[PDB]
Amino acid sequence: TFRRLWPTIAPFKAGLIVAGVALILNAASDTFMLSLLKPLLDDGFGKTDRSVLVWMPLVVIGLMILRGITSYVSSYCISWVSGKVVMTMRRRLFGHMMGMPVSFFDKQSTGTLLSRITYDSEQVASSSSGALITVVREGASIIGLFIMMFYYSWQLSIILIVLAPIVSIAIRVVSKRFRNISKNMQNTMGQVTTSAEQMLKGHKEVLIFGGQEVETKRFDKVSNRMRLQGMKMVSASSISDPIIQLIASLALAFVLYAASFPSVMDSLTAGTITVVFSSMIALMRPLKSLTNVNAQFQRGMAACQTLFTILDSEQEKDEGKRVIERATGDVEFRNVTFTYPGRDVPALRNINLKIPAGKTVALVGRSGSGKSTIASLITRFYDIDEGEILMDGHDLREYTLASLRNQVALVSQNVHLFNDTVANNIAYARTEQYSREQIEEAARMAYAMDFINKMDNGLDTVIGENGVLLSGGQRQRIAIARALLRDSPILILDEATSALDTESERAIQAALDELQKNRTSLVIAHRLSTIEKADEIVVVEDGVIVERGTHNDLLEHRGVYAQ
Amino acid sequence: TFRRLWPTIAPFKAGLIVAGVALILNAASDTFMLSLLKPLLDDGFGKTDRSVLVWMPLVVIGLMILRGITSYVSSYCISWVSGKVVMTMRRRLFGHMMGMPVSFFDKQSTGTLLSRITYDSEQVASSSSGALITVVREGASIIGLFIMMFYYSWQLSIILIVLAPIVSIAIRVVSKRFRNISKNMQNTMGQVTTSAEQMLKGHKEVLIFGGQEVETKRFDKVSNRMRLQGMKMVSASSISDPIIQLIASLALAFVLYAASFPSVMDSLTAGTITVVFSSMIALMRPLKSLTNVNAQFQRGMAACQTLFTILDSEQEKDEGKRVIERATGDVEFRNVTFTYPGRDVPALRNINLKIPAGKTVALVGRSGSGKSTIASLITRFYDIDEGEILMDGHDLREYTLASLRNQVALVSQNVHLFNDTVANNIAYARTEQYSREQIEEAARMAYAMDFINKMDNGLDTVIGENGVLLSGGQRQRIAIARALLRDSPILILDEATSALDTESERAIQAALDELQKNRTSLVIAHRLSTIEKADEIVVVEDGVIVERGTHNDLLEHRGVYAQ
Repeated sequence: TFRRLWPTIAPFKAGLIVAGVALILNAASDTFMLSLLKPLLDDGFGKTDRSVLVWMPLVVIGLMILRGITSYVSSYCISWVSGKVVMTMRRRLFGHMMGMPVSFFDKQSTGTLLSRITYDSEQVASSSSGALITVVREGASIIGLFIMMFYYSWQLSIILIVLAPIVSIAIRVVSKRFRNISKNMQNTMGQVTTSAEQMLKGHKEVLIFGGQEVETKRFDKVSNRMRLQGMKMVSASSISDPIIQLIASLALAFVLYAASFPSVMDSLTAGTITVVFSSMIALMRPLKSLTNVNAQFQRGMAACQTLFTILDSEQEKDEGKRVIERATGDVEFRNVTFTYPGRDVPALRNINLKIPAGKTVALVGRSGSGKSTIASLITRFYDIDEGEILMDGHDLREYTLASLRNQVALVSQNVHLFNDTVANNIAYARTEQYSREQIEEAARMAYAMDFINKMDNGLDTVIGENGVLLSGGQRQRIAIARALLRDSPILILDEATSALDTESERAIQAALDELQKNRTSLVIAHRLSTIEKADEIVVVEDGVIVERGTHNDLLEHRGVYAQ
Repeated sequence: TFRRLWPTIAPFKAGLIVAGVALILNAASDTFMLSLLKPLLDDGFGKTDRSVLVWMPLVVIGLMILRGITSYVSSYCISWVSGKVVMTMRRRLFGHMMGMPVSFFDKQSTGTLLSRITYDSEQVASSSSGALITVVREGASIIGLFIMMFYYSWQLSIILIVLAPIVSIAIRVVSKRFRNISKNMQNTMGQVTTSAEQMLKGHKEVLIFGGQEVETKRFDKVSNRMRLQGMKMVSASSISDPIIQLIASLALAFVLYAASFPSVMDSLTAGTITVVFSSMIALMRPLKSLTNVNAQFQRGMAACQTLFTILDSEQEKDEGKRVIERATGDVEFRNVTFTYPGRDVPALRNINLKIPAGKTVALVGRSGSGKSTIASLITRFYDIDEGEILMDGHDLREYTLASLRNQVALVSQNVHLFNDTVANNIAYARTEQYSREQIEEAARMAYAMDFINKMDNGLDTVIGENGVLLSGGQRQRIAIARALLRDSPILILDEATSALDTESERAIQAALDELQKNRTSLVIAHRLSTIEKADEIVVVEDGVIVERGTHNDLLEHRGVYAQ
């Protein structure tokens, strides 16, 4: 997976290499601080000299200011590659998510989409850089310390080379056994954890049936099991490191025994042995991290693989041919066979529904099925499987999706509002073309200045981020204002307000009449007024046309005509 | 953090003190493993040849065995206190959670409650213990190291004890600047984070207007502002440790310059200076983790304040005094007024309603305004604001709440079955009273035994999560079985299910007719069959009884009676 991530990080190598050289110097400023111990004792408290000891406090600041300056440079210029290999791939994920079919947001992935761009994005540069802060730094501390051992005491360095790899495999095997036991139990605590959710959801039945005592008893039992596995998990966790320390001490003791087993040893000065022993203690942490540097790296790269799954999914079907400036004619349906993806029940049978030019087709307000779904096919939110839809007396498959949707203009109370200025919001992707000269008149005839004027900055104000939070009816009104860039052939109004707010419902009715003077329409009709104002109501229910005819026919065949 | 939580720890202190003595010994096995340097460098490689050095390996395993065993005992017997102050906390929370009214479950908490029962109670004894390991182990390592310095070098130990408070306050102020800078802009990170979320949620209206290009353009700059603030976060985070190391090196250099003078020279051997240099390095970690004690112990108990608020909330109004054995008498609603909690709109104004003895009253959900709310007052899910419900000629406020819920028995499609045996499930809190002789016969004439026989074990099988997974109608039939054994003198049914499943509707209707044989049964009638079989219909919407009389009077005043 790192193979595929490499092109994404490749142009941002300049920060990486500076991180890969400012960390080696961070490994050669911890193995060179220790070397000064040999001058400090052999030449400072052995051969008694002040000249050899007065520059020591100087060089134990220069090395440490180097440690600080290289640590900052590493943590920054590796944060810079962890700011241009997480930001660029965030931008790629967002640019691909916007194009992906809306069916994906229909419970293929519904709430994790933030975590799939924020946290799961961060764990490709907060725990893959942690495998290049450690492979280089702690993997160079080992090399530096071994170079020190060779330069000072080959006699004990050979012994370390014999032993330390054995300590490493010991560390790995005990860590692996602990990890197996830990992740074996993780499913167990998850299973006993969801049990409490199962009780908490049914607070209702728990209250109604005779008592909670039988429920409290079971909760007590599962809590006791929770604890008696949690303590076992901790015992497995906190015993791994003591055994590691003990086996590492076996090396520290075997070297000390080998420091006197022959007469060849014990000829080493105090400085050399103090340096050697200090180095052995400073070899523990890098050995432990170099073995652990396959956990972090593979965690990060598996999370990146899952991000790649999100990124690699099929784009929206972009095979349309004809660019429509205006579908001057009318929309027609023809034998459309559509099913909700992920389901088996067909959503719509063969439909041949005629919507005429310059008029409106209403729909049965409460069909119970296939009411809002039929509005989907004009906007190609979910593409049709078989059967065609005739834009302007021309098939929809022939039309580019952007071109298709430029024509359509949806309105509903559930309309999600953009968050830039009102001037941009009304003319989103059209601000340079449709200037405020149009937007002033649009807000005039929108009947929405009761909140745009009252906002006191309505001509230019941020409309989202919950900045103003116009109510849902006002969202419908400003949706009409959005459509008041006009020339939109199809006008889908969900009309699901169910609330005749004072003059606002009459306002949207008047604006609908204005948008019906020149443009077509296709409305879901719950309100009786629109049903009367409808021109040809092709009522459809249960995936099949049940009745066709204008208001007089619907009065003749009431069906569900009420109130 | 003011005189808090102690009695939940107090009986479980015998495991605590073993953690407070197995950690001091863990402080006295890191400050005593270092002291052995002086024998090694004076009596070992220094003056004396051998025969004392040969003991040093044997005591760098014994001290290390004591290090490992102490660590294991501390990490186990401190988790045992984290397994009798977590388990006790969870049990206290849960036991105070189902007696604590349903009104809390009306989205005062949606799904954070699992946080407050699992994670927010793990993080009381996972970061108060984590701030008691450090304030004892690394609060005794300082004492051990200072004892070592005093015993081995009186001269420069005074210098160190002068600098240490200076290093400590330096650490405190740099950490405070880091805290104030990092957490100042974390809310800015939240702001830029939600900016992607809002525009992702509205996948619609980004694609209908062809605003994908402007969308990516407006996302790119917020991603850039994400990166350019994350860089400042990580630079402020990783600049603290270098400055800390540099100021601590200022100490390591000042002491070394002090070591140069003749006054302290020739009183410190090679071993003495090495041990007081190794100890100086081993004081860095304890000193810098001790100042973070209040950065965990108040990152901790502050979180426990949420649990204490949950546990301090008001209990359910169990002020009833009259215990009811059988409630065969009819029920009265007497000028009852009620509001759904947190809402100014009256959910139910004055109502005077009759539930006759051995008879049924049906409700039709036309407006969907209080159809289900009126059911709740019968079980007193939400208490009555004013007015009375004379149940069997006596008010609910007199009736003890447990008995009150015993008399009633809700049965709706939204019945949350609970994981248990099917027999115990059928006799929830009554498995001792109702034996299998009752269960099998009730299930037989509950018309559910076909489903019980369909899965594996039947009369003793499990009804657990993701197990048998009875359908909606099936679990409704389980609920009628429950009421059948309990013989609930009051019965409530919602019938929110719309589709009448084969081999279920006739069984449901026969069971219902059994349930009005000698029992009162209020019903919410969505089925026309139940409407026609209803005995005394009173139709209630908009908080008051809008229509009266049986289906003949409902034919006189049709409304939606035709449908």
